[PDB]
Amino acid sequence: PRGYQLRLVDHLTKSNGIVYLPTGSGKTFVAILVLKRFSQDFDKPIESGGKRALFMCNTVELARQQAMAVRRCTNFKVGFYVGEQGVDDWTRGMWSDEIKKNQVLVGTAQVFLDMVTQTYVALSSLSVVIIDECHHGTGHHPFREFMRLFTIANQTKLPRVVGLTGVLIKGNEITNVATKLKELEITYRGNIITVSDTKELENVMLYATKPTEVMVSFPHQEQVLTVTRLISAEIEKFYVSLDLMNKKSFVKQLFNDFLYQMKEYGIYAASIAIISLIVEFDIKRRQAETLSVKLMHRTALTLCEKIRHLLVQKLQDMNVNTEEVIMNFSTPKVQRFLMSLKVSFADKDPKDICCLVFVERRYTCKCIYGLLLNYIQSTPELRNVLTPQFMVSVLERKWQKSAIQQFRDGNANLMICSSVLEEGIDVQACNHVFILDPVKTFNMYVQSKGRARTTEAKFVLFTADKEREKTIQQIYQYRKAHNDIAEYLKDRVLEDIDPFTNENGAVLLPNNALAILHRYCQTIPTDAFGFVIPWFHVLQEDERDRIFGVSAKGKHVISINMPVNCMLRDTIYSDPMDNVKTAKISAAFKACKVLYSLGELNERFVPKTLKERVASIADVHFEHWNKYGDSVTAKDRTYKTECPLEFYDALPRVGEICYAYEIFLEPQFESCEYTEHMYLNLQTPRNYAILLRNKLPRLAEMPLFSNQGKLHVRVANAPLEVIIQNSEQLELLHQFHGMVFRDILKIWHPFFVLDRRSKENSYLVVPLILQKCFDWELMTNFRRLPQSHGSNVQQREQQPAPRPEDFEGKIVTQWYANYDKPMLVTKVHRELTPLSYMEYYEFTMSKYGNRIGDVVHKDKFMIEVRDLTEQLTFYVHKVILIPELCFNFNFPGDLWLKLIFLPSILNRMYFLLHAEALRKRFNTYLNLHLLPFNGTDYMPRPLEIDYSLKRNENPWQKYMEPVDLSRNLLSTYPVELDYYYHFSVGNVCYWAKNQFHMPTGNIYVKPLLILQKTVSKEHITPAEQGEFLAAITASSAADVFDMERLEILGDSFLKLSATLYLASKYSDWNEGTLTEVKSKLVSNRNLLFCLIDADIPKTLNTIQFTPRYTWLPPGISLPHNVLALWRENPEFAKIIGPHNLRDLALGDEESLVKGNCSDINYNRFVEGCRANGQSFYAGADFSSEVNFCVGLVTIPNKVIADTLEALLGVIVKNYGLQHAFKMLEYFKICRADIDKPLTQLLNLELGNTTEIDGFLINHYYLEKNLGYTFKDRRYLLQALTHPSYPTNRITGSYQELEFIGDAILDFLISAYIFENNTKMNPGALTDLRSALVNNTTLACICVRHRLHFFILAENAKLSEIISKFVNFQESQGHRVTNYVRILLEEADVNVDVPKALGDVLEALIAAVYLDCRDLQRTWEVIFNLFEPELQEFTRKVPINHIRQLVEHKHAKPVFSSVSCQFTCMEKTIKVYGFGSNKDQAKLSAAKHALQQLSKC
Amino acid sequence: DMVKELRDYCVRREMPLPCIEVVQQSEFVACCSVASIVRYGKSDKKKDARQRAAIEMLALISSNESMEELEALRRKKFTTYWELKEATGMRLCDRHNYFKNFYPTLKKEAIEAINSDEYESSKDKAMDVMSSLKITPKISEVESSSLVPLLSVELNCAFDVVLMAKETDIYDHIIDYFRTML
Repeated sequence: PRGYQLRLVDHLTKSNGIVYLPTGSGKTFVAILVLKRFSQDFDKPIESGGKRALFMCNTVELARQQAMAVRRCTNFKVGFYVGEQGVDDWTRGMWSDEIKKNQVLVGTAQVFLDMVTQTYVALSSLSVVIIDECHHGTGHHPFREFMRLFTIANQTKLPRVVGLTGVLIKGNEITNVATKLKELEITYRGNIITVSDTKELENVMLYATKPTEVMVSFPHQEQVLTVTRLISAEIEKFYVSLDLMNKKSFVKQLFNDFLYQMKEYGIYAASIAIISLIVEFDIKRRQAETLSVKLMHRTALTLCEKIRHLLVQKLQDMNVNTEEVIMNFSTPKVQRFLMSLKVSFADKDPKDICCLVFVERRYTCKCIYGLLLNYIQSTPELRNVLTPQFMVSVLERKWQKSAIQQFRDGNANLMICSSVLEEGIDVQACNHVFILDPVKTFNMYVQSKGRARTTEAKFVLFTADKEREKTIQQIYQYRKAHNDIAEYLKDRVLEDIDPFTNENGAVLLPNNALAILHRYCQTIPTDAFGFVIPWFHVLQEDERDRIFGVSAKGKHVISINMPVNCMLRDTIYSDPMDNVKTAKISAAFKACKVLYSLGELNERFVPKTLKERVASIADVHFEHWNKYGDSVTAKDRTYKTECPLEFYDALPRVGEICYAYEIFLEPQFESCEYTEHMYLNLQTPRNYAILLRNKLPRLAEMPLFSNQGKLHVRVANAPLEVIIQNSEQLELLHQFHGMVFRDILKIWHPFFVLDRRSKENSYLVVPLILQKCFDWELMTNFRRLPQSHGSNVQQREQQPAPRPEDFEGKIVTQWYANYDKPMLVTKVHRELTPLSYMEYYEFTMSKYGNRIGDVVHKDKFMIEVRDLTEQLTFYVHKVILIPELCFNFNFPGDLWLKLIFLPSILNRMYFLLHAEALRKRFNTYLNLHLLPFNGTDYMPRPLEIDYSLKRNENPWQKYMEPVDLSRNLLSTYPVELDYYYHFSVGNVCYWAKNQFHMPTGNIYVKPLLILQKTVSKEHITPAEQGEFLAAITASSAADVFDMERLEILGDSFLKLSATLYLASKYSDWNEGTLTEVKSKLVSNRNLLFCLIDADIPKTLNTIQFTPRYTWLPPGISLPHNVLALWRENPEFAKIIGPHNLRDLALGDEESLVKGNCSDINYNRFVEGCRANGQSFYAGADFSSEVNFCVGLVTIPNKVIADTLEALLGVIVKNYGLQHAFKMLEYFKICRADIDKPLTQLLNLELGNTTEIDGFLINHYYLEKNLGYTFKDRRYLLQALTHPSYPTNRITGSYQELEFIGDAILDFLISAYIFENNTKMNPGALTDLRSALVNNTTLACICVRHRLHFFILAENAKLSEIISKFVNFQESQGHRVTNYVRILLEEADVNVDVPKALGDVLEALIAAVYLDCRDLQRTWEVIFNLFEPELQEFTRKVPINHIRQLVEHKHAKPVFSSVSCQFTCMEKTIKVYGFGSNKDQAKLSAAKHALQQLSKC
Repeated sequence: DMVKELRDYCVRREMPLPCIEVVQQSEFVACCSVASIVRYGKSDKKKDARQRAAIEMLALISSNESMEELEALRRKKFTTYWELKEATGMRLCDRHNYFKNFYPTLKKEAIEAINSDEYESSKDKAMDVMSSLKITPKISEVESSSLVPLLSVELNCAFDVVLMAKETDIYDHIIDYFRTML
């Protein structure tokens, strides 16, 4: 049901009004909504149909409060004409110019009495006059004189008068309520309107049950005490002395108040009042400059202290907080109250009892709180059942807010409240309402008796014996008044069709039609604030006549206006019927019928769930899911691997041509002592070559690394063409291949055998010598590297003397105490000899006691050797010795060094050839396969390394708040009294400017290149080979690049394209249905299935390069017999494992000439496989170890989706958006309509002047702040319309445009960040992107650019939650501080950040694009809006809250697997974390904890 | 030695006793709440942080011994934490006992003098009362309507007692205040 506020606003729109709202302070929201319902002409000039509004108030201070309120809550220009501004003596000229600038003229009744009385501003010019505190306007009053102005002016052109009042009749005038109320109605030309007494609003005047009532008596003091007179005389002496002065009045008032407190509330209570006066006088003495003024405040204090000394001394006759000291020294009034409190509150249930005591003044409250606390504490009967508090300078307000809440929460049982002259006490229904000081006003009587709300509750009133009769009389007069106001206000309060059966045969009934409409309204996407419901409206005679003939002349018709979130937008007019009921029932039936026809209700007449809507489009868009066996309507995978096409069937034959692409390794370092062995050798012209039957494309230039330095590898583009003329030359090539991987770099496992069948990876590696040719002698001699046999001393004698040339560059190993460590003879040290001492014959002999014999040669050269690295992986960034002992393989040094780098060039090339294949395919599809930079003339660029990758509200906090001196008077240490002064002065911690003004200061365009490549085909650049290799390289591979950076642009673009496609294809849907289908069209599963169908997952670089344990070398495979068995039997394949494979131990013929394994070995193998299962380590997944053997990989379901996104990214970056769109139909993500091409998605239709302009009142300022001027302002209107807006039937909500907007923003921001933040890692880029498109970063900008003044809504909650946020941010500096990020949002289920503020910014971005239809102009707005936050966030990226919690130095996150435990000042505190999804839930829990940690 | 200095300004200025407590493990935050005013100083060591916080508490409490010598003569104030060790400060309510909280001996002379009526009791009765209580009067004129010129007498005490009255009766009000307070 609609809240009282909205119903009041409807009634006021229909007719004149006097809104009597006793409680709830909702007058302001109603004033603001009425002002907005009559603001369709606040833009036109008065010369031709312009109209302006007035907000007349009784007092200038009240007028300031109402002008500030209007500016904060509205987009209307507000003038503040108050008499003190010399607003008098204004010529018609001036009152003409000021009605031209301002629209809602807020002022005092005198200023406007003169304005309207003189012919300055006619009543015709006004659309709405709002009169605040309308009770005051009786008899002779500016309000009443204004309404007589109305009774003389031309009729049919008079404003809508809306008076507002909280007190219906002025105080003590209670004689003839009925006549006064009738007169007030006649004055404001319209009936009073008030709400009933229900749960939502407690009406004081219309409550029925009356509490039990008591009147208590107390006699006059028998003797006035002496200290009362003496203290009184001393204050008289002071008054005479200070009269002779030079402020003075205030010092006097405080002393006169003290006197009142002393006489009426007693000697004891004075002892608590004098402490109060001392505090006040000291604070003030400090707050001075003139010495003489300070002198007055010092002499007063000296008197106050004499008083405390005196008043206390009297009590001392009997700490003096004892019961028997408060009892004996107290005016009989307080003695009665203290006893009455004690005897009544003897139920002793602290939670049960609740007592309100009302007192006359503010200082009284202070003193009586004190007396009550010290009596209760000292009284055994009341202590522990009664806890007191007092309700009556910025800091002062906060303390009272805590006190009011304490009573409402139930910590405090008693509340001492001062007089409520024109306001309602805002506390819950009490139980025993006591009134210590006599009632002086009707408003006091009604507001007080109001708090006692049950019959069980009591209303007790203390009066003296003498005044008893007169009070008994006034209470009867105040009871008769209540019963009269009540009846008058009782009158003025805010209070068969045949069925239809569908084809199925289900029956819709006209009774349920409203229930079904309400369920449909609960389905459409709504904010946390609440659901929206249809708006009914009975038609007046003129409308009924215009819409229908004599048919509805005597009959009633009601229209139903569905919410804009609902598909139905046209008003449905009901059947012309006899009753108001058959109007509403018929309207509902007609609406349900139209909704059913529009397919928004099931055949069973119940609104369609998200699941049912998804099921209809599941076959249309998600068909591929079926083959893989998982359907959309409710880990990792093992893929095969394929060598590139050039490496398949590449084994060179013996009658055909053979292409040898020589590999040229070029060091890119500086020669030193360290690297001289590296430079010269790598650049030697003895390079190896890849020999294969198939030709190779132009391959890029890869960066390899080494201990010494980086070096660049360049496979030569031209192939030397050679024909093998023999079958034994082929065997020479094959044996040399085998011996490199078997010996030079050990990559041999027992199972490995030479693969003489072409199959896969069948290319060879061949030595090349100076044109160039295959080295056939190196091949013969080194079929197998010889063993380091070593020798004996006698045997060493016959060896020929070593020759210098023999060991110039060759490779040697030391025979003494070592096994197969090869080392390079950098230079022969011919000059020095073995006999020479090292900087030596002995040195070696001693080092190897028996291992070395006496050297045969006393004089010979000594060889210098630098050992060779043992690592075969290269992607991530002077041992002179005796010659006789070392073993000399005759192998060239030139090749041995280069061949160590071979396994990592060969792997990189496999993946680079896969990359060129993808390049060619995509280019061919996008039909860019002929551009001269993409044709046969394509010359690729070197792989570049990504260096970024790691591999390479108040200011004071809680503890600084001063103690309330008022609530703790008798135990405040003098030190605090000083702290309070400085803290309050801050030493320790407008009408010429429009509300929509953007402050000119620093808080805290260059065109996107992708949007230039999109418009102009000249800017298009070649999709490179290194880019596709990065786009298939997973991060786990530990290479120099990855798919992570391209994946950010690819994900952003895939989300934009899916949004634009779904918004254009299905433009009758809600954000709810469109956002679910999108979040499921870009989901990992859909993308995984798409990539699997495109065959891309087999060609992926995802597994690390451990060249020895996880790599089968080219032309070397498992025994063919075993490989056939692995594939033939799925059952044995499972048991075939590492241990079994290593035991095979093939040798000689088995591992060389003959491929197939011997039958005996096969038997040994199979028995082994059975044994594991039948014995131990059975049912173990050895799949990781033995997968590398059969050519299978396990890739997660994440890497596949990331690869799809990265390929999309490559295409976007190099070719712009139109060529990229084509790619989405290649992967079959977006099915393409024949009528609408996919490429033209940008220009596809994603989708009276005077009426539209009415809603947009100051749109010039919106456009000036946004930076974009709207041509078609229907887009502006839809961007601003919240779903809770009943007057905008031209367009829809902001919810349709936000969908399109969050994609346009995400894509543009991501393109910008990619292009400009290339020194930031992909993780930091994901964090910066997620922190720039947040819903709290958008809400800050919306408030900063003052665009929230134009949001069209009428929700109470939203408007309060928006105002609390805007007032938070206005102090924060309009910057995205940490605090704003920690604030709860709508998603994290109490909301501090309203979601509407952010959706409206996204919608304005969407609207900018639809009007301009140019993503370049949409960027100039987005950049100017986000320029401050892009600069700051790039300087310091906002971390995930998880990171802030985990990285909290003092706190220790303890998430539950989501309750989080933390340490604040080392106190054990756990706050439960809630969230539908664990990943989102983790963040949400962090945020809650982070606020809690700040809470401390 | 900031802890000692803070403990001292607290005991000397008649402020309450400071209570320092470090609670966070990790590297130590000291919460000291001399008189419901709590300031936090955090540093690497348990003992080291305390020192920093004590400066912070001291700075705020100090911001708000020539004179003290005299007051020490008229009262039993300890004057050092250690002196307090030698063997719950004044609240705003109990400052009214300044002159009254004084050494039995000086007052007993003043009580006798104010009660005794044996001399030229003009300003010789008032001077006697104050002179026994080691009091110096800073007499000064009023600043307007000086008929029988008023005198503003200020006494040299923490209480900041200033008395104003007519020229003839300034001398009687001094006598009266003193009588009531003692």
